[PDB]
Amino acid sequence: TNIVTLTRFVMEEGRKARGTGEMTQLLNSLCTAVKAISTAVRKAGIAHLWGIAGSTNVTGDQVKKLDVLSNDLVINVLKSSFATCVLVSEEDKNAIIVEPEKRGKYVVCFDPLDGSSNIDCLVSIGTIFGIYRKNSTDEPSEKDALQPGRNLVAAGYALYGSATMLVLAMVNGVNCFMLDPAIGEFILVDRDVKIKKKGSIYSINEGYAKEFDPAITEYIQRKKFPPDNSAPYGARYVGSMVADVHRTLVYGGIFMYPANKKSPKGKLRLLYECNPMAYVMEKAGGLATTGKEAVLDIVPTDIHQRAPIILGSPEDVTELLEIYQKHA
Amino acid sequence: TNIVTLTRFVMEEGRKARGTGEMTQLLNSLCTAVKAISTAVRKAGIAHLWGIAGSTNVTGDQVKKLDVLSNDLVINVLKSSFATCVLVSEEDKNAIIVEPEKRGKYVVCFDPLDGSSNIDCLVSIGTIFGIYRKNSTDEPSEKDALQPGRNLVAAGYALYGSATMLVLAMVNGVNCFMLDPAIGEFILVDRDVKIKKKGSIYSINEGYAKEFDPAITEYIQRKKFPPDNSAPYGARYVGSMVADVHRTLVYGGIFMYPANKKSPKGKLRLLYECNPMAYVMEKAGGLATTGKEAVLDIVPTDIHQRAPIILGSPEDVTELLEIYQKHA
Amino acid sequence: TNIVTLTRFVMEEGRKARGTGEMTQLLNSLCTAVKAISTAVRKAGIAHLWGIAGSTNVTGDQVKKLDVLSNDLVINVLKSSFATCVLVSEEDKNAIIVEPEKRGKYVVCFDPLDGSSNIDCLVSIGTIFGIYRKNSTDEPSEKDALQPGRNLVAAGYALYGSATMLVLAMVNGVNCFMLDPAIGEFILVDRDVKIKKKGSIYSINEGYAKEFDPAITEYIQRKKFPPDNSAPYGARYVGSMVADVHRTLVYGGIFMYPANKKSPKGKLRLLYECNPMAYVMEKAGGLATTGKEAVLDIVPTDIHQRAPIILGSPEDVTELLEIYQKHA
Amino acid sequence: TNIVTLTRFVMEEGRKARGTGEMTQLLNSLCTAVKAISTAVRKAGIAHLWGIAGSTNVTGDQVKKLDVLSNDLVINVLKSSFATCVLVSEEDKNAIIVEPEKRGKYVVCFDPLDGSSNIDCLVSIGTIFGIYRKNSTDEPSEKDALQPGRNLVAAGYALYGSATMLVLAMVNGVNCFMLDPAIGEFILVDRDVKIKKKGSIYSINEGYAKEFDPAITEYIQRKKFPPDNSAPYGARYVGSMVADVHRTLVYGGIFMYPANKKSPKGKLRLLYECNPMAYVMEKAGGLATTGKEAVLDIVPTDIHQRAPIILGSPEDVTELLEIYQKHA
Ligand SMILES: O=P(O)(O)OC[C@H]1O[C@](O)(CO)[C@@H](O)[C@@H]1O
Ligand SMILES: O=P(O)(O)OC[C@H]1O[C@](O)(CO)[C@@H](O)[C@@H]1O
Ligand SMILES: O=P(O)(O)OC[C@H]1O[C@](O)(CO)[C@@H](O)[C@@H]1O
Ligand SMILES: O=P(O)(O)OC[C@H]1O[C@](O)(CO)[C@@H](O)[C@@H]1O
Ligand SMILES: [Zn+2]
Ligand SMILES: [Zn+2]
Ligand SMILES: [Zn+2]
Ligand SMILES: [Zn+2]
Ligand SMILES: [Zn+2]
Ligand SMILES: [Zn+2]
Ligand SMILES: [Zn+2]
Ligand SMILES: [Zn+2]
Ligand SMILES: [Zn+2]
Ligand SMILES: [Zn+2]
Ligand SMILES: [Zn+2]
Ligand SMILES: [Zn+2]
Repeated sequence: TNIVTLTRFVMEEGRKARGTGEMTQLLNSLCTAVKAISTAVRKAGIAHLWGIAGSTNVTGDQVKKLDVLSNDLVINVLKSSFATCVLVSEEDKNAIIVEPEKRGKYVVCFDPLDGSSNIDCLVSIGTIFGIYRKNSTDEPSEKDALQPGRNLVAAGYALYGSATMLVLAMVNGVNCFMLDPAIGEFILVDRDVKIKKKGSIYSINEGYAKEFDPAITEYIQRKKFPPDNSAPYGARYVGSMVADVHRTLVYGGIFMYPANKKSPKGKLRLLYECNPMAYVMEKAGGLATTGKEAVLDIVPTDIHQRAPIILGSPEDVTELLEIYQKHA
Repeated sequence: TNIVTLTRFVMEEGRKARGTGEMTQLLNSLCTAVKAISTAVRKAGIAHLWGIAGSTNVTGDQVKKLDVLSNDLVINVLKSSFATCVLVSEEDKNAIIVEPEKRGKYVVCFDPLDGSSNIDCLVSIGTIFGIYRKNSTDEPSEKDALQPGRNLVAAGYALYGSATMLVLAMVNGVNCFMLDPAIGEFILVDRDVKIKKKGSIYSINEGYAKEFDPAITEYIQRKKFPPDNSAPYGARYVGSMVADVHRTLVYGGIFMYPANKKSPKGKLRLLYECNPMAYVMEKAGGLATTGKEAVLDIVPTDIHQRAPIILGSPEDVTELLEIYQKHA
Repeated sequence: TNIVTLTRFVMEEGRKARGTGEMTQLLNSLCTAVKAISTAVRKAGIAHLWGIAGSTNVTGDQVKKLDVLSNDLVINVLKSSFATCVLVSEEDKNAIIVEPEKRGKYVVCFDPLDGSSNIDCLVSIGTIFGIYRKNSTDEPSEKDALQPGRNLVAAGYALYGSATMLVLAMVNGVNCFMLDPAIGEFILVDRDVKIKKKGSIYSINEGYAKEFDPAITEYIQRKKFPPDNSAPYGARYVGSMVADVHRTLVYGGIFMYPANKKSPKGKLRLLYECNPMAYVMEKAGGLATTGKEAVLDIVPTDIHQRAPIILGSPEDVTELLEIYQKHA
Repeated sequence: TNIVTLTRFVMEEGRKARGTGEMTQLLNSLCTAVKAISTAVRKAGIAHLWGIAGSTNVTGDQVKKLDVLSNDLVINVLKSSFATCVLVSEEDKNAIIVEPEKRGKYVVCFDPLDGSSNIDCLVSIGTIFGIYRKNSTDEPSEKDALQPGRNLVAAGYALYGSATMLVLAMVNGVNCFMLDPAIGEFILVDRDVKIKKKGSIYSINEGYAKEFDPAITEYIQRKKFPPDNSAPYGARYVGSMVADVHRTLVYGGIFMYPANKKSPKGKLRLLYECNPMAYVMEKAGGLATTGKEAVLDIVPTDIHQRAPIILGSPEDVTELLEIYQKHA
């Protein structure tokens, strides 16, 4: 009878600061979009939402039907929030500038639907976002989305798994909210989340062993064959960045999508995939790197820019960095 | 307005045979239990269902809270179906014999909740079952559950992923039904499913490389480094047998949980995990083996017996068998 | 964890009899249709289901959109149940004969949607049904629907109120099941319901005072001005037969829709409105009359036949009959 | 994909004014409470929420279980909205003053659960509220709730009928939003509602005929026996102020709960029942009177004060006033 919704939670924090409150609006409208996607996904096969949309995004991805629905849902809700000015979506060629009448001081980068390969086999998928505060007075433009992750004021992701979860990270920390299907409210379930210092799980697509670099290769062998005769790490790779990362967060361990010989900048997109997760990861006492630099310190040059990403437990991520260092 | 529920579907088939119909009852009651688990899982964090139950099953697993709830749900519904006589659950030491008043001619083996390691990180989990028809007139006993998988008249699994799915395989084939949250009915979504002849995905926990046997080791290297200069298979390992298998079914490919140097009989349990999946896999044109024999031809000696299991696309599974043959 | 669904309940009873079980199928399929209507009604305004269908039924009613959807839903589910042979709907001119391949021994009369006037103002509405067992071997025809209510083997109604309820009456009694929105199962909530001997509520449309007959007129005055200086009955008239009747059942009292000077046979339809309610009412220790004969003893001559109906608490209904007797 | 939620709608209006926005917060938090009540009511029988709470409110009502749950839900959500300072509930003896830390400029009067007599028979029930803006700087107190209805800045009610509806009236008009069970969002369904000039339905409890006054008595006879030989009005009385009023709004007509010889001030409570409805009614082109004065012009003297109330279509309400005038 005393529901601790994400809305009550956020205001509860932003109360002290006493801002315009358009963030609470922003997140509220984001939650609405997140609930409709969750509901659409929960019945995609029956609703006939499986298949392709018949188009290709800048990243060359084959646009799916749930990419469109989720992209629209999110774009519309953000525009109607009267809290955003510039929007960047993986599904949109250029930055979406918000019409003057509904402009807000926030710039949001988002991956409408993450885990494309797992939509048809009911494997966990989600929505990733990053929120920057327009750091200028110039007329709103794509340039406002080209900020380093360190500039995020908030970020997180919606996880449509066996249960729908909204993980939200801000300046002071990370919190997980679970969508109560009954009343459609994200209830707090994990307060001030902290990833452990060291895990026992490594996740990466090992189908790319031939293209892996010396560092990645050694770290993996090290995971399978520990030098100190300790138990080898277990392995897990769902295939949806959102699902594996989230598991990293609550179970500890490491997630990797490094670059190979075919891709200098890895595969995941910096703006809407890496930075959000890097932000979340850091606000939970974790680390997120490319192998040679902190993902959040990268200054973008392209809204659809890619970047290698190694994240998770401090000690695990450091061990890999130490190896990249030895190989450099 | 002309809903094609699993119930209408099953009767639609069993109509010709004209049996007692206790199977339709069996599946109906199984669907009820499957909906409550799905609903409980959808709110496990908010409902406080996360954690351990404080006990250990015969397999040595650390019993979780959702194991108990789901175990009870399924046990009660099966007893009330007036269609079962002997029940085997991974969570029960011995076979549950159904009281005379509610006895039926069916023997059901089930894994109340599969994917234990993925419950707390919202990763796909499910329920696996196998249904045998009591092949005798002797007084019902555990012996009735010790039949080879080839004797299954039906089997399948409930998949609590981003959407709840019920995959059902019977003598004539496999069909997927999706749970419409609106009216709580499993609607047909994939009719007469057939796994493809060859996939491009291999799933197995590679954290056990040191314990892998020569055959497994070679197959994997072969997947990463193709001898014919073809593209390497992608990798995926969710961590819940139900999720990976189901993906194998609709995407094609191969799933493996072989034996190592520590486990002669692998890890998955024959009665409620392997046979069901082996049945499903075969009814879809696929294969399921231990590395040296068809999983369905194994005659059990213990209701909690383990067995190695390699399943999926015909050509992929054969290639591995050919290797096991070369190494023998 | 030990859900007492209507399905478990019905089998629980019909177990003793040991019939073909097509009744449990019948009710199961009826429950599916009842859940979709409930779900459609719950979002009729948002779904755009409000309005007219553009047609007139035999009774001259202006067919609504939810009449069609609900009519189809029910007709299809009954046909797919393999348990019915002749179907009578208020929305269908003639009796629907079930194609041989899906025929069953049951004849079902139903009011797809009751309370037409209350659909647009969100007032309680529902579905009424009566089930007769084909009492012959002749080729199925409309004649099989022209039986007296005393021949009902089961009957009841779905009530889409602030909660969706399914009231089911059979030879041994009445029971109320409530639709759990979570898992879409009608759970038992009121076992073996018995209406009280005398209520303190009278329900009837008093807008027809000018057309009321001497008996109705006197009974009403008597309700407002008690001869024994006792408290006057309270008044309640929702406007949907299903809602008022159901309230009569659990609160006691009396419901009336007598004939006037304009209608010799009242307004409600005998086959799908009066008999079901009369059956329910009697199985709960109540009474249902026309003012001069028991509604259940009327032998129909037309499937869309009307009949006056006074029902509810024994003593209240008797008092009115005594008045009709004095006026005759 | 472009959902028109109540939240988007309200901001859409309040945008021009450019206020603190605590109203949008107020309504948001009110919507959360409204969804949980709706969900609790939808399963009250199964949840065991039927019965009494074991207590009596100031009005002498026998407190029900859903009164408590709904009262708490609403009280907590309003306190957590950081938008209210003084709260008045029918279930609370005195005005609830909001602790300084969470104070807002709004005073809210509410009927946590309206239609007490119809909870157990699944008849439509709801939640009524009125929102006043603290018109002073004095320290918050009960005096702030003793304002005339004309001072309302907003008001409305939640209707838990066959569908859950939220009717919201503000300075510029009335709008109906329907709760989409799928995503838990109140979607706009009836924009700028206007009650018709004259209806053909009268609603009142005629069980109180003996206690009715000369005016009420004549109006009713006039409704049953039209002086101009026109068709008599139909009659409808659900028994829950919220349900009948709402029907008046969309169907036109008249609703009455006048005073009798036993009650000089009728029965409904001025603060949380009459004023809200009177406000709604007026903002829709309708009228709301006591029989001798506009309900909204009454200056309260007691937060649990009662007042007679006649509302609905202009011409119908005027006709009754003309009669009260002739009898005075
Ligand atoms: O199949 P691959 O190359 O391992 O890519 C998997 C990655 O693809 C993504 O869908 C990004 O496109 C991520 O969600 C996931 O981590
Ligand atoms: O962590 P591991 O050893 O790879 O085990 C994973 C397997 O465990 C199980 O939960 C069985 O206990 C399966 O669902 C899953 O495939
Ligand atoms: O408006 P009237 O004449 O009172 O009719 C009300 C009756 O109409 C019905 O809708 C039947 O058509 C019943 O549900 C209800 O009892
Ligand atoms: O039974 P009565 O005296 O007609 O009272 C009905 C009224 O009671 C209320 O519940 C108020 O207590 C209203 O919702 C309804 O209009
Ligand atoms: Zn993509
Ligand atoms: Zn995407
Ligand atoms: Zn992505
Ligand atoms: Zn286990
Ligand atoms: Zn298990
Ligand atoms: Zn398992
Ligand atoms: Zn009709
Ligand atoms: Zn009808
Ligand atoms: Zn009807
Ligand atoms: Zn009360
Ligand atoms: Zn109340
Ligand atoms: Zn009230």
